[PDB]
Amino acid sequence: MLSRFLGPRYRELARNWIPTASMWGAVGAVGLVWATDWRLILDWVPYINGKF
Amino acid sequence: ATYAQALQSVPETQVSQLDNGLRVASEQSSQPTCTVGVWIDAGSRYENEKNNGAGYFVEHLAFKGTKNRPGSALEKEVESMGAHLNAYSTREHTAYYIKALSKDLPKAVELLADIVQNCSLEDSQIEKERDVILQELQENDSSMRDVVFDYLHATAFQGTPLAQSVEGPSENVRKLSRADLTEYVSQHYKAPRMVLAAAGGVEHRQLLDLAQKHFSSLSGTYVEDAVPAFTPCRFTGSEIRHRDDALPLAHVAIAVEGPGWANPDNVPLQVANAIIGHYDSTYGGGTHMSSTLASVAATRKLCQSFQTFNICYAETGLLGAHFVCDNMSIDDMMFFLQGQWMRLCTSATESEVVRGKNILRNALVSHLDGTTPVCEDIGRSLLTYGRRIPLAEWESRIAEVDASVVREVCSKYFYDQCPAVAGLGPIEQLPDYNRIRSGMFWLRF
Amino acid sequence: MTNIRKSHPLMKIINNAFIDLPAPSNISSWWNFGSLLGICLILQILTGLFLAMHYTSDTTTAFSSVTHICRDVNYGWVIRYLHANGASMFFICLFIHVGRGLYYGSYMFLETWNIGVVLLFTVMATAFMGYVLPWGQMSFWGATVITNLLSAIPYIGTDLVEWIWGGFSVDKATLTRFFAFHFILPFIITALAAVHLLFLHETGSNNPTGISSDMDKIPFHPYYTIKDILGALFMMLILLILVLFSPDLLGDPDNYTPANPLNTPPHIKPEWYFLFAYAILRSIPNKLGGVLALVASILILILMPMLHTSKQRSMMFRPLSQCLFWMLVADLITLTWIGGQPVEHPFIIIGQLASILYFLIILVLMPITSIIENNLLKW
Amino acid sequence: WLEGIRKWYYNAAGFNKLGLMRDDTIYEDDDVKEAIRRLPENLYNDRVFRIKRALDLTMRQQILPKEQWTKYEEDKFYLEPYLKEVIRERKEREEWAK
Amino acid sequence: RSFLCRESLSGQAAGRPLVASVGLNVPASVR
Amino acid sequence: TLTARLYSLLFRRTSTFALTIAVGALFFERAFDQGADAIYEHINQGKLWKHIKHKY
Ligand code: HEM
Ligand code: HEM
Repeated sequence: MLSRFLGPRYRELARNWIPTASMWGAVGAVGLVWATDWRLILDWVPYINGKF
Repeated sequence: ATYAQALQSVPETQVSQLDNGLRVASEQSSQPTCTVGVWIDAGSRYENEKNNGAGYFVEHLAFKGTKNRPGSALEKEVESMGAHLNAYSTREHTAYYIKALSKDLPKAVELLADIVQNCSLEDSQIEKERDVILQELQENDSSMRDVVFDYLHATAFQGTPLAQSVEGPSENVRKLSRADLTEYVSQHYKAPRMVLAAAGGVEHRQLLDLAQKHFSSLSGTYVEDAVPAFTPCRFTGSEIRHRDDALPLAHVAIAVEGPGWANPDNVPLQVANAIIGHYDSTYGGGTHMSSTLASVAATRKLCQSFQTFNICYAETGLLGAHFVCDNMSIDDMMFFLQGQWMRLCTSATESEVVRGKNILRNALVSHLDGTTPVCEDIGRSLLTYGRRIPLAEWESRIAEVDASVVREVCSKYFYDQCPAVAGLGPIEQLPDYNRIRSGMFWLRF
Repeated sequence: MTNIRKSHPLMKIINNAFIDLPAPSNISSWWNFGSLLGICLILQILTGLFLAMHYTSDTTTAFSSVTHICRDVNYGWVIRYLHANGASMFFICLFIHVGRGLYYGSYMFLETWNIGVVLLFTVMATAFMGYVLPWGQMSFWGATVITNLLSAIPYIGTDLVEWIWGGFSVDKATLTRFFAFHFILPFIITALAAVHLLFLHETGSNNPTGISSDMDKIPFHPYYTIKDILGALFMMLILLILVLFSPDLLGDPDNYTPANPLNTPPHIKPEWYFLFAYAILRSIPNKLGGVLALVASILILILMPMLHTSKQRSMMFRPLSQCLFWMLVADLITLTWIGGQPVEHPFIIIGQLASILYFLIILVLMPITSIIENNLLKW
Repeated sequence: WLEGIRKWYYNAAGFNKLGLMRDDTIYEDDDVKEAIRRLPENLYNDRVFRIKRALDLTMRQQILPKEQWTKYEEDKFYLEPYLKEVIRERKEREEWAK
Repeated sequence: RSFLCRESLSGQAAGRPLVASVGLNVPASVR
Repeated sequence: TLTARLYSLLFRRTSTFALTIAVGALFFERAFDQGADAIYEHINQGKLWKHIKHKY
């Protein structure tokens, strides 16, 4: 577990899934911002800050 | 002597061409035997609806009789020298090859000239041959792999000549008379679309002068002006299910539109295919087989035999898999098999790519063993590619591909593409087409 | 013809559940508590309904309504104190069940263990929300303190506590929401318990010895139905002793006082079953550290399958681990005793030491002891 | 000495009291189940009888008389030769996946 | 796979002793 | 085609699909709220509080 998952093929799989996982995290961040109506972030995007 | 050094030796495929256009190509290595045959560019894809099956009739009646050689005298001469004369006809190419000794080359070329130029096409022999072809259709009805592949082509290339069966519907075979066959011979068996290929103890100069003195009468003129043109086909992602619950096993073949003959993406894709590999119940590798799907199938006794194909025509081709398994195994494989493709489209590793490269190299080298497979290679490559690709070029293109290339090409051809499922037999658990198309993409990605 | 018990789908589920379920013949009495929990749950629900049929959920008429239950409703005091003491019995059985899971290595059944942890979370939440309903001094001030703890959450803390409060303090809105959640939650607990049993049945129960009991199995019906019936009768005896003879034994007298927001009790404490965590949060000085230790004190049960290192599943054949486990139990009782006691020397030091020792045993001493254990058996 | 403490712990463990051989007490993970399946028939039958008798004894909460307890030097390691091979095979598979 | 003509039956009469063959990557074959 | 470019630029990946949906909802909420509020105020012009705050 501490070494079975630490392998060159496993590291390559991590690199393969870095874009997908990272932009999934971006998906989650943007969804959280939209759902909570986070003003601290939404105050900067144009045409959306007019809502407040 | 290393792999690269042995690869270079590779006696060349010296290629020439007469005035008519019949390309002459030979390959001398050592043997006292030689395979000599012509690879015409006929086939089912050049046959219209009314005359479909003409090529099969012509191939059937080729050896029966000629004008110069009255009949069974042809077979007597072929057997008296020990030659194993054979022929075949796919959807694209039709070929006859005398497979005999080197010393019998002058007579062997003469025999092929008679078959491919002066065919009696006798009406009586046509009528006797008519029943045989109908019998052969009843033969092929039993063979489940052949019928499932015919269903594949019918449901994938629907509305195009490619979807037509090579043998033809069992209605044209009962109406094709001498007139249709003679038109087929005089309109497809033309010198430009012919490759006189020989391999073994054959001299290129000898093959050239034999061709000059025999096949000179071949013409390239297309009657008044009727020139059959190559017609692009339309891969129509569809499905067909001939459900017959009395059959023991359920042959299921699923494919998507792969590349054409000339497309370089063939070299990476085969590697990807080699990663999935092929399995049969009588293998013995079992759970330890490198291929993920092979190990899964052997561990759980899922299927009886799955194998991947790379059917490749001129402008398009089929790419996928064909598995034979019991009734309560069809769905699971269609989950695992697709689970492989998407993984290959998203998580290809260096190790499996190296394995696929080695498998492809071994397949290419092993298939090119013996005079007849070399003759096959020359005849097919001079038509599909326009030249015979040397093994060194194959090695270079294989060395080019890597994990990134495999992932890119699989995403280009496999990911989110409508398949062409075609089943047969006790296909109940067979997932609905919407389920298959949904499985053609991965929500994590 | 087919047997209705094994053919009717409802009777089929019942049959596979507790009629012909292959159970080990050597499971000790400690397994009975499982059934007791369910039994307690059922009893609780019944009593809860008969309490919800005479209890208003308004600040003005909450406490008085409860008195009307005790003083006016025919056989009302019995239902009220049955609920109050059945909560304590529920938590006694819950703690004994968790101890049994720790001891005999039943946490190796991963899905059942996690579902049990979720059930534990839900049960403590439900009991806390229930204690607020009588609207005594203890209920009001305990709810105030507990929800004020959530203000330690970074960024979204004050908003969260104001939101849960439904205002700016514990008031009518909070009381009504607590009543509604206390009503609905036990049904969620019932569903989760059904899922717990479902996950358990795919692997079968674990015997005290740890070894697979597949060779020695008995039908559940003729033996364990009557065994759990006897266990239920004994638990009923204890619970009825509590209800009929000392109904307010495990109850703070300060609860029998209208919730006045202008006067704090001289001592503020939760119910007994909540003290073991409460004292833990008392140990950590930092406000957010208290909340983190509070949640960890229960969430650490998740790490039990991973922290296991002994080659043997159970603990019958691990004397050193047994001393460690009983040290942990004694430490838990120490924390429970300390939590009720006011914060003052020496209880500050003893509580800090108790919490430190609890975590040390759970994460460090037990795996190290198991690793030492393996070497002594040539593995 | 170390062997003295090993023998003392063997006595204090308790599974010697139920006539239980050491390897009978091991937890059954995938490696252990595969190892048990790999056992020869006689060893498997003896193991299952020992486990069943121990389960009986624990259900009735009794132990066999002093004489019929497995001793320290009569406690053979029958599962270990197969368990080590199974572990080696698993490690080889992981190293190939490495 | 049935046969009901001379052409299909042609080549089905074995004239050499049977030689079984099974591989590790190639399916079993007989002749 | 514009649709084909939109697909094999921003629709093929389901995660890119989710990101597109998230940003599209972010902008659509504002656009739809503005449009609907403007329409509703237009229908009842002079009959809402916001149209008479200036008087008082
Ligand atoms: C809502 C309260 C709960 C109910 C009604 C409940 C119900 C049951 C029942 C009836 C059993 C079978 C009898 C037994 O072995 O005890 C059981 C087994 C089990 N429960 Fe629970 N349970 C509850 C809470 C918990 C908790 C808090 C945990 C621990 C996190 C847990 C973990 C387990 C485990 C591990 C088993 C298997 C024990 C074994 O097989 O020996 N349960 N549960
Ligand atoms: C999970 C099981 C349950 C537990 C552990 C539980 C726990 C409690 C506790 C500790 C109290 C405080 C008793 C007091 O201070 O006198 C209480 C009160 C109450 N519970 Fe529950 N309860 C449960 C289920 C239910 C259910 C299902 C209902 C609704 C049907 C309910 C309705 C009430 C009511 C109305 C009160 C206020 C009466 C009172 O406090 O005496 N309870 N509950």
